[PDB]
Amino acid sequence: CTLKSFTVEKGIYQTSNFRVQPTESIVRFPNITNLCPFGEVFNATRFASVYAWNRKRISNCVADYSVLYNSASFSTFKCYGVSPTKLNDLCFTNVYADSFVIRGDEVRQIAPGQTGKIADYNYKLPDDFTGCVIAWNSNNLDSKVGGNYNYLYRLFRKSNLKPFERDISTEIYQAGSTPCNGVEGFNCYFPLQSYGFQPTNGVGYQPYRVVVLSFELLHAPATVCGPKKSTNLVKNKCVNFNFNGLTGTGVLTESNKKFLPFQQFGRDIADTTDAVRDPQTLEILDITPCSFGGVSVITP
Amino acid sequence: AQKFNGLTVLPPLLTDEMIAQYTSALLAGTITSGWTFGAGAALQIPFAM
Amino acid sequence: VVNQNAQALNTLVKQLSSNFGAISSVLNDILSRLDPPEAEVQIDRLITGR
Amino acid sequence: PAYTNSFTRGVYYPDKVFRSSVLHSTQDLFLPFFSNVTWFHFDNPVLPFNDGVYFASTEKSNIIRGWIFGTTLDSKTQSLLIVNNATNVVIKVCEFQFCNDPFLMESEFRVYSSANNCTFEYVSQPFLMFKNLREFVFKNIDGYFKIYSKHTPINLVRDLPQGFSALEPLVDLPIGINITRFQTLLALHRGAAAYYVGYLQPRTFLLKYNENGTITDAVDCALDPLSETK
Ligand SMILES: *[C@@H]1O[C@H](CO)[C@@H](O)[C@H](O)[C@H]1NC(C)=O
Ligand SMILES: *[C@@H]1O[C@H](CO)[C@@H](O)[C@H](O)[C@H]1NC(C)=O
Ligand SMILES: *[C@@H]1O[C@H](CO)[C@@H](O)[C@H](O)[C@H]1NC(C)=O
Ligand SMILES: *[C@@H]1O[C@H](CO)[C@@H](O)[C@H](O)[C@H]1NC(C)=O
Ligand SMILES: *[C@@H]1O[C@H](CO)[C@@H](O)[C@H](O)[C@H]1NC(C)=O
Ligand SMILES: *[C@@H]1O[C@H](CO)[C@@H](O)[C@H](O)[C@H]1NC(C)=O
Ligand SMILES: *[C@@H]1O[C@H](CO)[C@@H](O)[C@H](O)[C@H]1NC(C)=O
Repeated sequence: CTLKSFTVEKGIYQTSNFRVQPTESIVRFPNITNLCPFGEVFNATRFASVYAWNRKRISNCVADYSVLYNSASFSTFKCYGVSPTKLNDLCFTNVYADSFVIRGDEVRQIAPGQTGKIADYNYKLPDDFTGCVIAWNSNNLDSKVGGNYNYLYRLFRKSNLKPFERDISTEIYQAGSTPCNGVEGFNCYFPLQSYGFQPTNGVGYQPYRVVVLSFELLHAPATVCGPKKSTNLVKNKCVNFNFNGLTGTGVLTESNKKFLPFQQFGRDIADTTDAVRDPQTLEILDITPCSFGGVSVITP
Repeated sequence: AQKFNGLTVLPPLLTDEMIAQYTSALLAGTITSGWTFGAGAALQIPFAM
Repeated sequence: VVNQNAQALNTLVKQLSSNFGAISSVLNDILSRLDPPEAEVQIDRLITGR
Repeated sequence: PAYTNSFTRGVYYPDKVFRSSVLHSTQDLFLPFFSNVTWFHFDNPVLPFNDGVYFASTEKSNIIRGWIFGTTLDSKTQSLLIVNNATNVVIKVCEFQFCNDPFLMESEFRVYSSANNCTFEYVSQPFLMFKNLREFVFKNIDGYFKIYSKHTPINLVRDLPQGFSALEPLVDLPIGINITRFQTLLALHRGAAAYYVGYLQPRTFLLKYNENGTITDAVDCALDPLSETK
């Protein structure tokens, strides 16, 4: 087949390669059971303005994102740095939660590297943002027949805003050289402005509820991820392994190298993962590539 | 180099033992027969002449 | 000669850690974080550089 | 005044990943080799933070027992406090107002003035029990506030000894606050003690790992053209 002939002369020829196949699959996760509170992140009622955006740091739990997949109440659901269906088994160090209220038409400028008034002036999303954003209509609650004016945003300021900032000061804007000093003259303007939400307003003018979730993957040990079940370990054979999202194929073996208590895994040569600390027994396991080689056939 | 993924090395066909044997045979021939063994059958002759 | 073969081989090995404009240099992360119909456009740019 | 030479000190593990028997090049904030360090004693004026600080304290200097970091004293913004006592360490971040010159036959704490809007109140393990020298490194990136240290005995008091040392990531917190100045804390009974300050500046370094995986030697890639060749 390789030499494209029905007759072959005497000699030695290289045909193909082989690899030892894994026999089992093992998954390891830390034994943690408490559910961390997504309840008062989406079902909560007390939320803040555009420039007063709420900050919640959530950790030390396990999470099930299946509520996010199947809840039809969520109007738009667009993830970027990861595929939405894959969050069920990836494992993350920490999760950042932001909540704030935006008029419906300004949803498109809440995007990685997007330009706009809210983007450049209130809340800008970084270019390499590896998280996801959710939003849904809320005209039924955040609107009154007489008009609700409690929500404000800032739109006059000199320079662009860095990705993770918050400002609440409302100093008078010096649009001109006149030092009006707290009085809104013709050359000055008050930095804030309020959205006039009424139920008679158009759908684009209707208020919307937006929550932003961001993830980061560092070398630090992970703390929050899905309910994927763990299993017993197998040693001295070719086997597929999963360690807090780190996946591959190899042979697990005891190690004599000593890890520092703050270290987790090794990259000794050419950034290759050779050792992984066991989350349960704290013992360091060596990774060895599964056996492989070429095939040569000798014929007369 | 050391063991890692992707690539392998192949041993040479002739070992060091065989190369050393070849050199020893060449040295013995050139000290016991001069240039005669290169052209054909070796002819014994003392080193002085 | 020995050194100039060894350095070339070592530089060939080290090139596997390059990013080539992708989001990650590890292919397992690429196919474990992303949905393939938008992950092939990340795999190909590693393939070309390698 | 009283500027002193640094003598190739103040390096740390940057990536928290085990490596052994290899030479690696990294780019991160570091204290430049052979730079000025400022010497203090009887006094403790305020100093700016300036994108990272290196700190040290001589042996038998039991007077120094804590630090304090902030931007303003008037309790307008968030500020951090670290205080060591006989049983634990007081690590609280809250909008305090502080005494300008507090102190820690014995006498005790006199430090705080007010408190409001606290966020973090964990009590943690104390970091301390020809005596032992002290070294510390502080920086703030991405709202994170790594702390590095290693404790070691030396034989000379009023100088920085030679040799090499590398510090480990002992503790870390996501405070997210905007630090621009700081101050040290001293104890008193009802007394001068040396400490040093150095500032970091991003430069590319080359690190050497021994067979056990620790740091054994290092060179700076921008000090000397010979070091550039290295
Ligand atoms: C996981 O279980 C083992 C034994 O069942 C226990 O020793 C260990 O403490 C548990 N992990 C944690 C984080 O508590
Ligand atoms: C909010 O509360 C309702 C009422 O119990 C419940 O059905 C729903 O699952 C909760 N969560 C969300 C995200 O709506
Ligand atoms: C330290 O600074 C002083 C002036 O502030 C300067 O004269 C001195 O040379 C500096 N030290 C070194 C080692 O250059
Ligand atoms: C030491 O400080 C801790 C706070 O970190 C406090 O709980 C403890 O009571 C203090 N002990 C003394 C003796 O001051
Ligand atoms: C923070 O404390 C100040 C007084 O120290 C108080 O006026 C202010 O209301 C507090 N912040 C909040 C959000 O309550
Ligand atoms: C921190 O505070 C200083 C003044 O104390 C201010 O100039 C600066 O803009 C603030 N923010 C940062 C990120 O430094
Ligand atoms: C590691 O450090 C120990 C001292 O703690 C030393 O005796 C030993 O030689 C070093 N190397 C190895 C391979 O153990």
